[PDB]
Amino acid sequence: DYLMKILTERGYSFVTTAEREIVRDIKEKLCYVALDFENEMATAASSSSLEKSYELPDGQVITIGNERFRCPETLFQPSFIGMESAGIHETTYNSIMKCDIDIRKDLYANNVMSGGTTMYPGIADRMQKEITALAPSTMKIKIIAPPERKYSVWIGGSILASLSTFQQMWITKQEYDEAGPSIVHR
Amino acid sequence: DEDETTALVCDNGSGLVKAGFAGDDAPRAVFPSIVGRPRHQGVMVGMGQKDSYVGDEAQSKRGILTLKYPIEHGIITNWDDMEKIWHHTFYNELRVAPEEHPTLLTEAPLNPKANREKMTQIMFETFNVPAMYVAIQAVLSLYASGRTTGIVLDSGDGVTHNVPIYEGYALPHAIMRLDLAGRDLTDYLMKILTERGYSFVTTAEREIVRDIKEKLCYVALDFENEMATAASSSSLEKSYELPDGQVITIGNERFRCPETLFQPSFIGMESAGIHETTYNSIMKCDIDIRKDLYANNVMSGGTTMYPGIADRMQKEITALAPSTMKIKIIAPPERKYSVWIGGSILASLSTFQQMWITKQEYDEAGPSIVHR
Amino acid sequence: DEDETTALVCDNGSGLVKAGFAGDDAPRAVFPSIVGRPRHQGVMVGMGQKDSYVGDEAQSKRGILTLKYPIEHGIITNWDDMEKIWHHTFYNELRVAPEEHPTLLTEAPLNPKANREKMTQIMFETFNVPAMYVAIQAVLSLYASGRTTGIVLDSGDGVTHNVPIYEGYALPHAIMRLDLAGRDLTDYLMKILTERGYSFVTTAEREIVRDIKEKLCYVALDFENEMATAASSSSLEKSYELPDGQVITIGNERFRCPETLFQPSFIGMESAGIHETTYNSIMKCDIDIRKDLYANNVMSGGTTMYPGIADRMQKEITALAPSTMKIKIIAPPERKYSVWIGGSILASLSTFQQMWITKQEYDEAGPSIVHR
Amino acid sequence: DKLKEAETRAEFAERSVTKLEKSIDDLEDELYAQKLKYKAISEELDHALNDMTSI
Amino acid sequence: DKLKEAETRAEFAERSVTKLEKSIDDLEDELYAQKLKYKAISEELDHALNDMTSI
Repeated sequence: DYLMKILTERGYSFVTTAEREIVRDIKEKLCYVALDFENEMATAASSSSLEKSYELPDGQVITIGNERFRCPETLFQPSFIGMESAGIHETTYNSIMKCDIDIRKDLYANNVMSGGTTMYPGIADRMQKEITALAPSTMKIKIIAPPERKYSVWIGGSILASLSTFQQMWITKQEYDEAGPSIVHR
Repeated sequence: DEDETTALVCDNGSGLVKAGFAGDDAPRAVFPSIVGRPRHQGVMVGMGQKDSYVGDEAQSKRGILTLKYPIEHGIITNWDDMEKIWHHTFYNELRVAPEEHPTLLTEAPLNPKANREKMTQIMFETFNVPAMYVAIQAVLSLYASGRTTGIVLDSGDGVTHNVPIYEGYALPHAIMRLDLAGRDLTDYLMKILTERGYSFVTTAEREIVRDIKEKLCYVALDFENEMATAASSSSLEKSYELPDGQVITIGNERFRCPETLFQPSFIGMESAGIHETTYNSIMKCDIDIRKDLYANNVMSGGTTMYPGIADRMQKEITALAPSTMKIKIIAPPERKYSVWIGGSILASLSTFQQMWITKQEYDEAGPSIVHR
Repeated sequence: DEDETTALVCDNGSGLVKAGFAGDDAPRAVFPSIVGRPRHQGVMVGMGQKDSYVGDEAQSKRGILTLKYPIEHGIITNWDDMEKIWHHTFYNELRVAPEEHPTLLTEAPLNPKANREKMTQIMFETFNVPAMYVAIQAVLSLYASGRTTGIVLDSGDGVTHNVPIYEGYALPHAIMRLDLAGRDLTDYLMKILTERGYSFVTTAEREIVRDIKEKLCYVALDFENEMATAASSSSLEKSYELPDGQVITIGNERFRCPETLFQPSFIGMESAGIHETTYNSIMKCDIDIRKDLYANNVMSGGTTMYPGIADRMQKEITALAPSTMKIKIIAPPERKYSVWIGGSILASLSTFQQMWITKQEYDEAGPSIVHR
Repeated sequence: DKLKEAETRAEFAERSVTKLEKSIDDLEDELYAQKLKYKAISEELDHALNDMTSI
Repeated sequence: DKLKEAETRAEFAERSVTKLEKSIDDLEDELYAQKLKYKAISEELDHALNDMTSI
């Protein structure tokens, strides 16, 4: 919805519902998370062959040069959208300085990313550098972002549930009819 | 060989166990004297439910267990948890079966008669060792430095002691115990280092203050004009790099921590300090033996390893002792294992065989037999 | 009168400043300990450009400023921003000129020597007060309850402390600090109340969770069979009406919030809790003084105001203390200002005049003079 | 005499340890640089093998 | 006395040098293993990026 506005704001109109829906397909296909989002706006201005035109349901070739990355810069700067909360990288970090001390080297070398919105290319490099520069230099940072990440959650379930050892954690109707919903609740 | 190879030496401490085979030069096994009990039900991946944890697995997993120390101030306080540490020592650490190995154990200076009988009851009746023997710790330290008369200042993790020994017999009425040791000392550094403007916040910050104490701490001689030196600010300072980059600097406090051993007043202790106590032990002994004790102050224990401890003690007791006297502070390099090494020597010895308490002695005389 | 009227008492906290004239019964000025710095350039209608905001104007305008807290856990962490809060206190809140008023200030329990010297440097050298004095907070709380020996459990917005005091001297080595207080406590209520199925979404929802905590929260004795009671669902429930109609109900959580002070485990804290800590302070003190401390547990601080705090503490330490002992938990009604009132008394006192540090003492002895 | 010998040799052993410790930190650092420069090309890879199996 | 100290520390400095020399050889060897395990995935890569630009 933020891309929507920076793209109407680029001088456009997503007027019919066939215009609305495809802004989301623009976000998925053409959006980027640039590292050094600073001198990427600066780059935008010199106007390189950074621009990118998408052809709509019909001919209406829309161009998106710059906004292309202004959309995922929202994940590091919530201020782009009137959010006062902290952003993704700071939050990674704050989670970490809320944990036990002895476990913080582990968490830092194992930042696993999952979810559809973490798929924006260069998300991992920006996060890599975002937390290196907040973490004590004695630390090893490591941002794992696998390719199938839009289904990590599911795949982890597929593995686990097809596993040889999981059989003994399944809550059966025997457990339930005998223990009430409490049984699976743990 | 039957038992030349076969004698075990287990030194039970307040912080660490030291263990291994009589014959070796140093302990095969060194590990914390803890027994962890899980606060919640659950498992590690691939393991079963564990009722208990001992040594380093208890330390490493401390966040989900309630940790307990079986030996308070050198004395065994919980016998259920001690039999657990012994079990771990034989079966997992040294991986031996105990029922075919003679076992030399150690006890503390004025260890209650009843305890020496109880660990004998557990050695012979629940571990079924062939034979065993309990040596007093200061006595093994002395002996490992070759001699038989001297006074040992022994200092580890929970206790400090002075045990005057004459031709092998530790002198009961002259022994002094000071309950301030390396454990107390790590916690005081902790505060003078947070007080230097720092934070040992996570458990990976806590643990390493102890590794700062061991690596960088000093016992300065003329601790007076060492503070004075600190102020002119020489290249006396010392920065340590933490688990990460966070380079912490310790200049001065570096020696303010072992000055606690001479001044217990640094920590709200009203007791006298190490050097005075060495001395008081000595003016509590027979008169004719006091020149001997003075020329044979043997030091042992992890907390007596702070460099320049010996020079400070040297000058501390010269200046309290009558000038007609010869002072001599022996501090060997292997001193964090003196006790153990003295046991290794003794138990591998050719003449010790006839002092081993055998199951024959026990099944026939009751725990009284080894108690002496 | 010269200074009978004229002595100021400023108690600097982690959340609130309490200020006023020695002589008064309660603080003339109470306000947040913040300093706001505008995130953007612009003005309010009729005012000029303001570089900074302090107290309530910083809270009210928080959406356009970056708020900062000068006192972290009772210790002054930013001296540029603290001199700003003092300036505001004298000139705007109390509207006095400081250069003709003696100023009694307070510091925290183990406040670094260097800080007590720095706020003296700023009091005398940038505010030019005639004379000043720094009292330790627990010590003023005790004294305001008439006595001179007791142990204060002091708990405000960022820190909790136990300060055992004997004939006026706070006992350094027995003091305990627990970094969980009313601030931590409002944020935990927040979650157990959103977790009750709610949303404190706008900033007018956030702020009032704190007013729920103050008005409706309880410390139940037998917190065990109070949860059990919750379930049978008695008329224990309590609905509060929000800025608008939106009547929110809080039955149970009402006491789950102060049970955090006895169980830090409710919030992922591994530290011990208030009552155990009262006790541990006490078994760290001299033996002969422990009956005194036990019959004089004085409570002070905003977070010790939760009703039934005293009864729970009463029974919490009776059942840890040897039965030969008399337990006595004093919790006065004005306790959210004990500290301040103790300063008002002391500084208006007839005998205190001879302890004021004057500019004569300072210009002649350096900051060292007041440091003691 | 035993002394001048024990001390001089201690100094040489310490000079050699600081040399080897300096070479271990350069290889261990050249390292997390290599080990990481990869997670990036092997991950750019599961990705750049998945889109052509899809296209 | 200066002696027991100089010798005991010489021994500790030598034990630490042999420890660090042992850790440098393991990291330097774990290394040519990493540096090589890659030429293979980076080369499998120019390849596995070229065929989808072609299809």
